[PDB]
Amino acid sequence: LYKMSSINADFAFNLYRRFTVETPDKNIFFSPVSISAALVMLSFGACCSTQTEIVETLGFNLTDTPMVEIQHGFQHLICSLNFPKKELELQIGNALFIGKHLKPLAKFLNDVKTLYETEVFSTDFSNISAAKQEINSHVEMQTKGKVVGLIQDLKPNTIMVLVNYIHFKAQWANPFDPSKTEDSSSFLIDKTTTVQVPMMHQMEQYYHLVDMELNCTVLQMDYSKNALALFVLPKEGQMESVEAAMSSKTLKKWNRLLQKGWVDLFVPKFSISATYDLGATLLKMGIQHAYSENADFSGLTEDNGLKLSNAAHKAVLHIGEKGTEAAGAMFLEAIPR
Amino acid sequence: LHPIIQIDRSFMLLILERSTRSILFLGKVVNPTEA
Ligand SMILES: Cc1cccc(Nc2ccccc2C(=O)O)c1C
Repeated sequence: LYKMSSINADFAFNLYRRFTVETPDKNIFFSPVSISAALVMLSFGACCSTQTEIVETLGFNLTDTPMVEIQHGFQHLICSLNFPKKELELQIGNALFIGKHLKPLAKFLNDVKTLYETEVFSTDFSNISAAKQEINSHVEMQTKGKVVGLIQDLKPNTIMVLVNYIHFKAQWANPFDPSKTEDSSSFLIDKTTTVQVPMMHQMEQYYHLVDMELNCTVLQMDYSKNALALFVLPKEGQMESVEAAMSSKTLKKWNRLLQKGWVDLFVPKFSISATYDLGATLLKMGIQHAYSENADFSGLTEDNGLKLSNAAHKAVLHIGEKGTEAAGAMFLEAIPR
Repeated sequence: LHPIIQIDRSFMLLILERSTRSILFLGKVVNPTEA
């Protein structure tokens, strides 16, 4: 699994860098696993160059890891993330909304249902507005209310929508005491400008380090089971050079170097959210044939009647004294080929 | 004698699941009160 999750991490970071070019000096927040899961699922029904491009854009090399190993790895990944863990809520699922008149291969349907937990819905896309609400409501429900209004616009000729959703809720191993939270503390948003945020404060032992190559502080806060948060705080003006270095190799290094010790720690209490139109981004990164009129999804429908048209992601984060709640959803839209 | 860590300017955040080594969420907080 780890060689997969290492490739998935480098995809995360490469995509993160594309975002710092598209929306620079702005909040970024996404679920790399949601985006990867959705695209891998889209690849399950693709063939030939259409399938190849998707998984290569995801960062896999078909010599090192053949298509079947990739498919089997992602099935074991989703299954593992969903396995019941005490004191941690984590669920990642997906749903395929299929046009009433499409001819889906009952092979592909039975296999996504049994192997990726996929929920399948016959959708009347001739009521494009009602369909949009149904999907949005399904995603809202499955992200425990946190991801509202995923799909803003849905093309009139949509005949399939694939959604992936992730919800995460967990308690800090060491929760903050709200009576020690400072109501109004300064946070630097640029050289000369501050905003006011609640600043949580605790004195405890944490795994942390100062990366002496990259000139940033890394702080790890564990959740009470099976999960952690890493905070990466560059020295002033060093954020670009930390961003350029982020990689699976860097994460492996920090995993080795992180040491537990006492820290006087101040962390902001806050919420953010971000949305991404991913259509063009994915084309650039190498997913080309999936959008063309010669798209090959012969594994999906009898008549290979569709092509990808649009893709979008929405993610939200809340951090407070008790822990973290985060959610995300990925949206892939198909129209007639 | 203890180091002070103050998350009081722009930072990157990662949320990782341990057993699979998955990055569940990835981001940068430039302005935590934005929008
Ligand atoms: C490369 C990689 C990708 C995803 C998760 C992990 N795990 C960590 C990385 C850095 C710090 C801590 C961890 C951990 O899970 O303990 C790694 C090493």
